[PDB]
Amino acid sequence: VHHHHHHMQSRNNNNLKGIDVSNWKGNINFESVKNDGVEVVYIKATEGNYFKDKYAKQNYEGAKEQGLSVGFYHFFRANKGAKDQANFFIDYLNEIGAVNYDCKLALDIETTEGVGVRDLTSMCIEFLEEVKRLTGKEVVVYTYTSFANNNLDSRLGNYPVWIAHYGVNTPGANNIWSSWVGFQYSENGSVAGVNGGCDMNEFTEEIFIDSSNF
Ligand SMILES: CC(=O)N[C@@H]1[C@@H](O)[C@H](O)[C@@H](CO)O[C@@H]1O
Ligand SMILES: CC(=O)N[C@@H]1[C@@H](O)[C@H](O)[C@@H](CO)O[C@H]1O
Repeated sequence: VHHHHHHMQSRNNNNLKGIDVSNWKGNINFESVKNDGVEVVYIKATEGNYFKDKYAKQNYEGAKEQGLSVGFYHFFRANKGAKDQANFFIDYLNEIGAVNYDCKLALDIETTEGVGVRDLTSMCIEFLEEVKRLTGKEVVVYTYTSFANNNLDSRLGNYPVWIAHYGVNTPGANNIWSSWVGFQYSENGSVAGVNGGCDMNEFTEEIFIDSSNF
């Protein structure tokens, strides 16, 4: 409970250096990524209830063999069942044998698919809770400032956020969150081992999984 106005933290060199990738990046040299000082790598696993990212397994194994902390994210499509997507997401992680990820499972919500604020937010909650039920692990929500302020409601504030807001040292005013565990500050980074623009992030220690229901 707030007793005064809270605000998003600014970047800090002591936070975890991270990146996030998907099939869009193709083959990645994680030894190079590691040598660049990167500490965390989020990997796209699934999208909707039908798409599997072909590079999820090689990215997971490639990053882990270099000692990088890893997490997975799911690109949400609100026109598909929430629990259905949660199961599709986790089923794929098990299919590729990714059973030692270090970071919270991420819900990438950035499109409405025509769904209203209350309903879209409820779908997100159902997804998050189903993922928690299935894995016994914790979750995090990825979205961008304007989306949080106009397309979702405060109930999602009960979950930590990995917020996207490029070109700034501090994420903008947010009606749902006043603190972040993740901050995607650039989509054009030059990272060794990664071809083309790379998503750049800062993560706090709270991005790590540190509990289980089992
Ligand atoms: C967590 C993250 O940055 N996901 C991005 C998503 O925002 C973007 O829309 C998509 C297509 O460019 O690529 C990645 O999935
Ligand atoms: C490199 C690695 O193995 N990842 C660990 C992660 O599992 C753990 O949750 C975190 C706690 O601070 O420390 C990281 O180094």
